[PDB]
Amino acid sequence: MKALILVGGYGTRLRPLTLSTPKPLVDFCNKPILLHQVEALAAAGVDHVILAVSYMSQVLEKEMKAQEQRLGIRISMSHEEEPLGTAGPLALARDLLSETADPFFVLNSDVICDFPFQAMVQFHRHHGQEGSILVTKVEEPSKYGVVVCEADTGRIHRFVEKPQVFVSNKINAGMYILSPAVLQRIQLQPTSIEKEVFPIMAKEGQLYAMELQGFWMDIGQPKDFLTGMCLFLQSLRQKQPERLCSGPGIVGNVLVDPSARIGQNCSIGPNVSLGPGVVVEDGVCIRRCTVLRDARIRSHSWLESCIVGWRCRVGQWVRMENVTVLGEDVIVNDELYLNGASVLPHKSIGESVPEPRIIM
Amino acid sequence: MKALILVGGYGTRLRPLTLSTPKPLVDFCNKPILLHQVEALAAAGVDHVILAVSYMSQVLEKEMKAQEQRLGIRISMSHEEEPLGTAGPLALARDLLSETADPFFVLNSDVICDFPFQAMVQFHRHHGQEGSILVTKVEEPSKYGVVVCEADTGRIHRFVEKPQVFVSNKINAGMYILSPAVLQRIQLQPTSIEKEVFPIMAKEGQLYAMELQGFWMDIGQPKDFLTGMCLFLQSLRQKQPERLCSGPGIVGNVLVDPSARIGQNCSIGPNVSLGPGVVVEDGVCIRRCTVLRDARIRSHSWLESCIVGWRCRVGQWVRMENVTVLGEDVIVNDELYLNGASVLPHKSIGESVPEPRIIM
Ligand SMILES: Nc1nc2c(ncn2[C@@H]2O[C@H](COP(=O)(O)OP(=O)(O)OP(=O)(O)O)[C@@H](O)[C@H]2O)c(=O)[nH]1
Ligand SMILES: Nc1nc2c(ncn2[C@@H]2O[C@H](COP(=O)(O)OP(=O)(O)OP(=O)(O)O)[C@@H](O)[C@H]2O)c(=O)[nH]1
Repeated sequence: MKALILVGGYGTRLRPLTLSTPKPLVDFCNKPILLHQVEALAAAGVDHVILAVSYMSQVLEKEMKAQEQRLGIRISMSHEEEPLGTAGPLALARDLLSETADPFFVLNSDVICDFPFQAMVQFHRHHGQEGSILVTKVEEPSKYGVVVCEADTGRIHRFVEKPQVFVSNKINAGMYILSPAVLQRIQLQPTSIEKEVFPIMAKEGQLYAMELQGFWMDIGQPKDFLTGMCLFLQSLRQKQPERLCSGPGIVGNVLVDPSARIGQNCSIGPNVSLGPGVVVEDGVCIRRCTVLRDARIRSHSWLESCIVGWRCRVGQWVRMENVTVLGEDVIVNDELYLNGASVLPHKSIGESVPEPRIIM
Repeated sequence: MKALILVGGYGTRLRPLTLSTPKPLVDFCNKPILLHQVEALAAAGVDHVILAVSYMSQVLEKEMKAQEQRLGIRISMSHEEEPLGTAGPLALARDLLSETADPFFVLNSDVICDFPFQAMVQFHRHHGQEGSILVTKVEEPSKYGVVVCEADTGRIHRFVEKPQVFVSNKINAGMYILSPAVLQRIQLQPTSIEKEVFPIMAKEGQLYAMELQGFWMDIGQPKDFLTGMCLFLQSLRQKQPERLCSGPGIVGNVLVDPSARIGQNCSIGPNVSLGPGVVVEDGVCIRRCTVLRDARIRSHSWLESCIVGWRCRVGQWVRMENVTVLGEDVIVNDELYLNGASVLPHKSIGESVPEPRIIM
């Protein structure tokens, strides 16, 4: 089959990371998140995948040209000269997806999940109407689309309202299957796929809901990046324990790259993704973190629940907490305390930041 | 001579330490505040000194009758059953200071100086008046009893405890030479030596001032305690340089007891004094701190401008800054941040203290 991934949206949440590297190329547990999605639907059964790019096209082109030989399936690219919103990917590549009269996958690159291509296409061949949505049960995650649905019929009869969610407590999961009739029902005007035109399809009775099995997160925000990282690590523990690194100086679930080395007397705590070539000196407690590629953490430093970017150097006796995110190649001077700091790339922090504050 | 040290009682400023060990007995740079006074009195040529106790005379008097035979001067004691303040024990010891027609030292128990007893008494007999006090220059004279000192002789023109209008700049250094005729003047009823005795003294022209050389501080507060140990280690750098332990990984002036040990890869930063019997683990950075007797600081901690009392166990990856005083036998758990924490005796801390608070 075929698959469309919307991969050019500027990533304005998750900003100190996406100011350098695009949003799906951001390393998510020693892999870009787009590589997770295209590997899942490489092994699933769509043999030709389109991804539509409007933002930093050249390095996405770099790793996509290096990647479609590496998968075996085709990586076609819907390039544009102007951002066409959430739905314009369907309209610019309308000439390529309409050639077959079969439905297709519309994927979103911020989602991390366990993907049901299987149950997606069997459920979509069951329900007989046009549109099919994944939907996940939530408590606070409402920012998404509220869906009012019944039982197994799953025919959506009422739709999206963002706040004060008294009717549903389950929301959208950013992964749909759509037939070609909607694919040429909508303009090439810049518009959203889930605000303007999905409401028409919920009014029309085309829209169905499939409840996802568990482990859903979207990593649009860095807090949600870290929670999705912990969720991905405990769902990686059950399936294959063979990949999680073990040790006396480690705790729980950790994902260290083979390039990355850990110094002795370290207590690498639970839920830590250490990227390629990262260097941890002697006596570093790191919990709930994700250190990305080639970043150095010096000795006697404490790190909890914080994202270290690409090639950042963190000094000695540094304490980082409250989801502090460092951008690309940031230097933290010695004996400082960062609580809440979002540091834009190529900065050299000289004083301790004890409260959440963007440092640019 | 005779020497009268009014030793305070209840030690409310500098409270977490004095809740276990009285203020004359808390070790300031590895020996107690009274011990600096009485070794300088034994070097001064004072024949026997008397200290005017009112609170916790068990441990205090047992220490004085220990070192009475070590200094070689009779460390006599004025017990009180209720506190008489600052001019009451002048009148309780009326007979025990009225026996000789010789002047006597009246010393605050909390001032730490580079005392000039010879200068003070042999400045005193040059004018022979009823009282000759020590004065020092300071930047905020509204906290301390100011004087008006004239040119080349030093008659106290006026004396007010809190000026509030800015009369002048010199202040009470907390050391006096009093003549026995001022003894019988005031009564046993408790009052202040500064409000009434000295302000009627200055009306006559019997109070005098001797300008100090420098390095005056009264250690009432823990902030004044740490500023005073900074200045005392400076005086040791000027005068007796071998007393300070400097080595390879030592930064600045450090005064270590011989019984105290320090691990490798640690940085014992400037103006630090380690008391007796402490044990310092590997990977710490201790700057501007005092660590009192037998306390433990575990690995990879960062301590700055803090007081760690007797038998405390500061855990691993622990940050402490901003005049955080620990009382006797306080256990800090692993990876906690204490900014400003005054911690009551026999407490176990299990949460971070992000703002200056009292923990009880
Ligand atoms: N090619 C392209 N992709 C887009 C465009 N707008 C949104 N997308 C993609 O749509 C997917 C989901 O959109 P969003 O969740 O709103 O993410 P976003 O566009 O990065 O915006 P923010 O979350 O506000 O930072 C993301 O993978 C985006 O890359 C666009 O104009 N062109
Ligand atoms: N013997 C004795 N000396 C006292 C007593 N009260 C005050 N003093 C002395 O009076 C002088 C001024 O007192 P402070 O500077 O306030 O020190 P403190 O008595 O410890 O009291 P705080 O620091 O305010 O809690 C100091 O030298 C004390 O030593 C007392 O009740 N008995």
